[PDB]
Amino acid sequence: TICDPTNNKSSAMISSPALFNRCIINWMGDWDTKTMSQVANNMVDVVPMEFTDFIVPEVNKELVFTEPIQTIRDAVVNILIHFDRNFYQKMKVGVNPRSPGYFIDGLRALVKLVTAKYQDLQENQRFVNVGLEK
Amino acid sequence: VLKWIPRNLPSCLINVESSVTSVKLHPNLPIVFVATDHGKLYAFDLFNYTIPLASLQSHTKAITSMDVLFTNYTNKKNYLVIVTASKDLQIHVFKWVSEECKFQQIRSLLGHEHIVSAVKIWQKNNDVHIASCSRDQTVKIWDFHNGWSLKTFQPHSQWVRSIDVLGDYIISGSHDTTLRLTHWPSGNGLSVGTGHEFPIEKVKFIHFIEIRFRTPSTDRYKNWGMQYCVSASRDRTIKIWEIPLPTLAPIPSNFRCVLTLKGHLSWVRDISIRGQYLFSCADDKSVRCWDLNTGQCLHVWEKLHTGFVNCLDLDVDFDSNVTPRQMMVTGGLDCKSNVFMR
Amino acid sequence: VLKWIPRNLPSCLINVESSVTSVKLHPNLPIVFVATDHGKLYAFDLFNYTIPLASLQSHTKAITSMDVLFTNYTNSSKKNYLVIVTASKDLQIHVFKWVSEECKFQQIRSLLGHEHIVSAVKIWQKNNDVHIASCSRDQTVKIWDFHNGWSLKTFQPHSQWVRSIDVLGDYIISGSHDTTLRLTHWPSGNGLSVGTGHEFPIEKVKFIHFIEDEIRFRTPSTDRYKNWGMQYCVSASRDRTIKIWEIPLPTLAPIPNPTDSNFRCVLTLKGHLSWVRDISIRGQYLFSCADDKSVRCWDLNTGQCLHVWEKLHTGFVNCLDLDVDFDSNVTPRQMMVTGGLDCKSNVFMR
Amino acid sequence: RSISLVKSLTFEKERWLNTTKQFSKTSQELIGNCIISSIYETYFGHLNERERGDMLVILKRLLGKFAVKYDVNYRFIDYLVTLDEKMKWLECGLDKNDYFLENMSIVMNSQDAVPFLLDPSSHMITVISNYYGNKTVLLSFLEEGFVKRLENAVRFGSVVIIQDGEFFDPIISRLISREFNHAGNRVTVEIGDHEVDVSGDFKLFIHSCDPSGDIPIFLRSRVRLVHFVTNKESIETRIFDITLTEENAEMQRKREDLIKLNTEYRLKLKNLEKRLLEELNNSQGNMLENDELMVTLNNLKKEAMNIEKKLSESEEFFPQFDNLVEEYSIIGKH
Amino acid sequence: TRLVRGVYTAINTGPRQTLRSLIRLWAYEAWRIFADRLVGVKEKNSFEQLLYETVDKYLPLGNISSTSLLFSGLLSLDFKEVNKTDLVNFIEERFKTFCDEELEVPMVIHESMVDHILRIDRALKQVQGHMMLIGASRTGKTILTRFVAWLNGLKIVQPKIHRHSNLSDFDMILKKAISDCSLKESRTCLIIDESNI
Ligand SMILES: Nc1ncnc2c1ncn2[C@@H]1O[C@H](COP(=O)(O)OP(=O)(O)O)[C@@H](O)[C@H]1O
Repeated sequence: TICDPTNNKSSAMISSPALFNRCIINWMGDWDTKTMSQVANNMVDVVPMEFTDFIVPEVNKELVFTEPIQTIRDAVVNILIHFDRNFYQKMKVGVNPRSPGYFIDGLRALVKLVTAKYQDLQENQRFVNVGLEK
Repeated sequence: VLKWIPRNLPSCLINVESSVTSVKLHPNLPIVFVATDHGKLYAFDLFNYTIPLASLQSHTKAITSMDVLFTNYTNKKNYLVIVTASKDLQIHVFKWVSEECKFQQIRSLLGHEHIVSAVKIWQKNNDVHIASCSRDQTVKIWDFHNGWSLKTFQPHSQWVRSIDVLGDYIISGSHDTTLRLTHWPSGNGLSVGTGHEFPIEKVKFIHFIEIRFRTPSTDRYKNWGMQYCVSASRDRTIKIWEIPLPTLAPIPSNFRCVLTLKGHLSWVRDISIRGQYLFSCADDKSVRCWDLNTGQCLHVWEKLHTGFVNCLDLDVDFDSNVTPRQMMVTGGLDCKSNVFMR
Repeated sequence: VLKWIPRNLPSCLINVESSVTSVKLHPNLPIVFVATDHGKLYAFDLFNYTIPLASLQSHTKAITSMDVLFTNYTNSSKKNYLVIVTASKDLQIHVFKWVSEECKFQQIRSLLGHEHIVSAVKIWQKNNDVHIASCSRDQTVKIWDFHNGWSLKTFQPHSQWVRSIDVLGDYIISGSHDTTLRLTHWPSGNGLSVGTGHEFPIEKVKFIHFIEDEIRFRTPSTDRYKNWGMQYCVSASRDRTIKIWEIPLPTLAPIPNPTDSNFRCVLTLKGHLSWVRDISIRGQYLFSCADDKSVRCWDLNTGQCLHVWEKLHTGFVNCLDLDVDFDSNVTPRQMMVTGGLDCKSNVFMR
Repeated sequence: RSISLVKSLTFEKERWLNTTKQFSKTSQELIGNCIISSIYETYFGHLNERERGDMLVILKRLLGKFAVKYDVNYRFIDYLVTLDEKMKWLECGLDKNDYFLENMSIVMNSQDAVPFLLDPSSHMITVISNYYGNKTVLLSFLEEGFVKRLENAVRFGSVVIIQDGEFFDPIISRLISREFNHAGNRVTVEIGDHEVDVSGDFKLFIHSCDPSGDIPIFLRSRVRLVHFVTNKESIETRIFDITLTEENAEMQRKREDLIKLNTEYRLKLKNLEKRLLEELNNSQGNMLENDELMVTLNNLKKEAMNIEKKLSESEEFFPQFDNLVEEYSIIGKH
Repeated sequence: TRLVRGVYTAINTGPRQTLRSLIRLWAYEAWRIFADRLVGVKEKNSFEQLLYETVDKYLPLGNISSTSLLFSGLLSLDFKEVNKTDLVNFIEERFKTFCDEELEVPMVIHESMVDHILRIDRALKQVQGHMMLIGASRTGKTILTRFVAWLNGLKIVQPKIHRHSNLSDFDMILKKAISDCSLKESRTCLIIDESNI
C-alpha cells in the first residue's frame, strides 16, 4: 500500500524491478466527483433538510455532479463537492492525491450539527407558542 | 374473518400526555401510532404499551390528521410512510424504521395558507402522491418523490374539512353542508350534493368487495369503479349516498341519499366500514356499529371514553396488500387509546 | 409420514418487525416461536398468524439461538411444561415457561457466566434431570443444571471460539470458528476426537440419530457402534459444503483412541452458492438452507439434491426447523418452518 | 393577581411574539449556517485569518449559486459558542483573542478525531490542564516508558497529552484511527503487542511546539490540526495590559471586575428568562388556577429587575476605560 | 502472457460460453491487464475507445466500459457476470458480518468500492498473486484489503513497525510469516505499507 507515489521511498518501491515485474499495479488514485456524490447521497439521506421552501437554482451542467437539482439535498451535495475542490485548488497542494478525509469529516459533522440545531429550533418554537397561548 | 365485531371491553388501554387527535394502525405489525394535540407523534407496541416505542415532537401546534401507506415498489426496498398534517400549515412526511424504532423524516410539504384539516396518501405503479386540504379552501396534490406540488383546485366556497381518494376521483366534504365529487387530475367538478344541516366531519368512498352497498348495481358503475359513498356531519346523522355517473375528463348530476343512519346524540366524528358493518363514534362519548345491509344499529359501546371519541382505525378490506386483521383501535379526548384485539 | 416433503409454496407467510434469528415449532400444539435480532421473542398460532399470540422483550441485544424442550418427568407426578431457552449477545441465557392457559412467556430464571456473545444453546432431559448447555465466543462450553440454576461443568474444546454444539447422551460435538470439529465426553470433560477437512468456519454441527428402519447413514455398521449409540454426524460450513462424517470409536469415561483420533469424511455435499446456515434430517431426507435465498431437500441415500426452493426469501435464510423422528415423545408432524433475513418466516404444512 | 402578572409579563409576550414571527427566517437560514459551521470546523483549523476570510467568501458564493440561504451576519463564535464555554475557557487561562477562541471551540468540539495542537508557546498545555484540573497525564513521544504509561491511562481513563508530536510513534496507530474491538460488553484497543481495555473516559491530545515540523501522512490525514499562534490583536492586547498594569493598576482591577461582573450578570439574566418561560410552560392548568405559579413568576421578574439594574448601573463607568485604552494605541501600533 | 492465463481461468471456471460472453470476458481481462495502471481519466477513455476499435477490427456486442464488466465468483459457483444490485446487496451484508466479527468501520459502500473489491479478489485468487495499491490516504485501501482477505479466508499479517525498531525485527516478522506459510500451511496476506519501510 502506497499513499504518496512521488516520495523517494515510494518511488523506489514502484520503480524497483524486483517488485514491478511481479506485482499487479492497481492505481487506486483518489475519489472522483461521482464517488463523492454517491457517498454524500448516502450520508445526508437521514438529515431532516426538507423543512423550508426551495427554488431549483439555474446552473450549468458542468457545475452539477449529481442528477439535475430538484431537492435541497442535491444543492447541498453539489455545494460541498465544489467547496472541497476549491479548497484543494486554492490551498495549492500541487499534484498530490486529493485525500477525501476533509470531505468525509465535514459530512459527518454536518449531519450531527443539522440534527442538533433543528431539534433546538423546533423545541424553542414550541415553548414560545405555549407561553403566548397561556 | 371480516364478520367480526369487537368485544365490549378493550384488550389494551394506552395513556398519552394529552388529547388524542388521530390514530393509525401499522398496516403489517402490532404497532399503533398516536398523534396528539400538542404536535407529538407516538409509536406504541401493543404488547409493550406502557413506555412508547418512539416519541417525536414533529410540529409546534396540534396535529389535525394523519395517514399511512406501506409502499409497494415494483423494483428499491419497501417501507412505511407516515404523513402528519398540523395547524402549523405544514405536512411532515416520515419513514418508519422498525429496525431502530425511530421516525426518520423524509421531507415536509408546504404551501397551504391555513390549518391543514386532512391528508391522504396513495400509490399508482411506482408513483406516490399526497393530497390534502386546509382552511384556505384549497385542495392540493403533491408528488411524494419530487417534494413539491403537482395540482391545485378549489371544489367549494367554504373550506374543506375532509377528503377521500379512490381511483382518480376525490369527494371533498365542505365546512358547508354540501359535498362535491371532482375529477382528480383535471380539477373538473363532476357532482354536487346536500342533505346535511351542519358541517361535514367525514366523507369517504365505499369500495366494492366480494353486501348491499359494496357491489355495482349496473355494469356502468362496475366499469366506473364506484357507486356509493358515505358521509356524516354535526347534525348527528350518517348518510349513505349513490354517486351519479358522469358523461364518461368526464363531463357533468347530484348525489342521491340512499340510506340514512341515525342514533347518535351528538356530532359524528369518524366513519369506518369493515365488511358488512359500519363503525362510527360521536361527541357523546360512545362508539357504535350499524349493519350495512339493513340500516340498523347492532351494537353500542357506551362510556368508552370520559371525553369525546375523536378517531377510529380498522383495516382495509378492499386491498390485496392489506391483511384484514381482527383488530380495531379508538382514541379520544381523555388521553386514551383503546385497542380491541380478537 | 416421514416420506413427506413440503410443497413448493409456503402454507402461510408470517411477518415480523425485523430479521429472524431463529424459529422453533411447539412440539405438540400448532404454535411457532420466533426470536428476532432486537432481543424479542414471539409466539404465533399457525391458523391465526396475522396477530401474534404473545411477545416479550427479554434480552437487550440480538438473540443468537433458541432451543425448546417439553419436559417428561413422570415419577414426581408434577405438571410438565414447555421450557423455552434463549441466549443472546448480552452474555446471558434466559429460561422461560410457556403458559399455554395464558399464552405468555413466563420467565423461570436466567443463567450468567460467559464473557462474550453466546453462539448456541441446547436443552435436553434425562429421566428427572434437565440440563442446559451453551457455547460462546469466549471459547468455553458450559453446562448448567436447569432446576438448580448454576453451572455444573465447564471445558474448553477449541483454541478458537465455539460456534455450534450438539449433545447426544453423555457426549458433546462442537464446531468452532476454526475448521475442526471436536467430540468430547461432557460428564468428565475429556476430549476424544477431532475432525479436520473444512476450509472456513463451521456454522452447524449435529449428530445423526439412528432410525428404527433401511437408511444409508441412520443405522449402525457394527455391534460396537450400535452399542455405543452413534455412527455418523453431519456438519456444514462457510465453504458452501455439508459433510457427512463417520465418528471414530473410543475405547469404552471413554478413553481417547491413540490410532483412531480423527474423523473420516464419508460424503460431501455441494450445490449451495453461499454459506450454509442450517441443516436438518427427517426420514431419509436432509433439509438445509444457505445465504443464497434458497432451501434444498437432499436425498441422504445418494447425496444429491431432490428438490430446491429458489428465492424462498428475498434475503438470507437464517433458520430451519423440523420435528424429531427419533424420539417417542415427539410426533413427526408434516410441518416445516423457515425464517430469514427479510423479516419473514414461511411455514409449510400438510 | 392575574392582571398584575400578565401586565408584568407583557414584555415577555412581546419578545416571544417577535421570536415566533422571526421563526420563518430562522428556519430558512438553518441549513446554510450548518454548512458554514461544519466547513469551518473541518477545513479552517490550520488556516490564518486572511485564509479563513477568503474561504468564507468562496463558500458564500457557492451558497448563493446553489440557492441555499444563510445568515449574512453569520459569526462562528456567536453561532456555536455559549457564555458558559467562554467564561470557563477564559478562567482556565485562554487568551481573549477571537482567533484563539475560535480555535479553542474547534479543538473542544473534535469529538471523533484526535486533536493535534500547534502551540509554539505551550499555552494550550496550561489551558487544557486547568480545564481538566487533575487526572491529566503529560507523556511524550520522545521519552522512554511511553507505552506503559499510555496503557495505564487508557485502562483508567485519564486525559493524556503527548508532547513532541513531530516524533509520532505508529505503535499507537489504532488509537489515532479509533479501530476498536467491541468485545461484547467491553471496548478494547490493540496497542503495542496486546489488547487493552478502553475505559471510555480516556481522551487523547497530541501537542507540538515546533512549527513547520514533520507530521507523517498517516497522522496528518487522521487528526484535526489546529494552529494556536499569535496575531496583531493578541500582541496589542498584551502590550496594553502590560502598559496598564505598570502605569495604573487600580483602573486595571476596576476594568477586570466590571467586565467579569457584567458577564456573570448577563448569564444570570439569560438563565432567568429561560426559567420564566419553562415555568409558564409547565403550568398544569390556567395561571389563575395555579397560584404558586403566579408567585413564582412574580419572584422571577423581581430577580430579573435586580440583575438588569445591577448590570445597567455598572456599565456607566466603562467609557472611562475606553478613553484610557485609547491613550495607549500609539504603543500598540508601534 | 498474463492475458492468456487470465482468459484461461475465466473459461476454465466459468459457465457455458457464448461468443458475446467470450468477447466480453476478453475485454474484461484486457481492462485488468492493461488499463488498471492508467492514472488520468483521458487515458482510461482512450483505452475504452481502443477496445471498441480493436473489437470492430478483429472480433465483429454490448457496452464494454470498465464499470459495465463485473465478472465475479462471489455471488455464484462459476465465474460469470453479475448484476450490480445483487453484488452491492451481498457486499453490504457480508461487510456487516465482517464488522461484527473483525472490526467496526462505518464506511459507505459505493460503485468504485465494488470495482476495487472485484479486482482485489481477482488478484488474491492468482498463483503467486501480488498487488500494489497506490492512492490517496483514507480512500479505503487497507480496510478493503482486509475485507477481501477475510472473504477468502487468508490470515492477515501487518508488521508492527514502529520507532526504535530496525531490520532485525522486520527480519523476525518476515521469518515468522514465512515459517507459518510453509510449515503450518497458513494462507497469508501480508500487508506492507510504505510507512513500514
Ligand atoms: N467509502 C468510504 N466512506 C466513508 N469513509 C471512508 C471511505 N473510504 C475511506 N474512508 C475513511 O478512510 C478510512 C478507511 O480507509 P483506510 O483503509 O484506512 O485507508 P488507508 O488505510 O489506506 O489510509 C476511515 O477513516 C474512513 O472513515
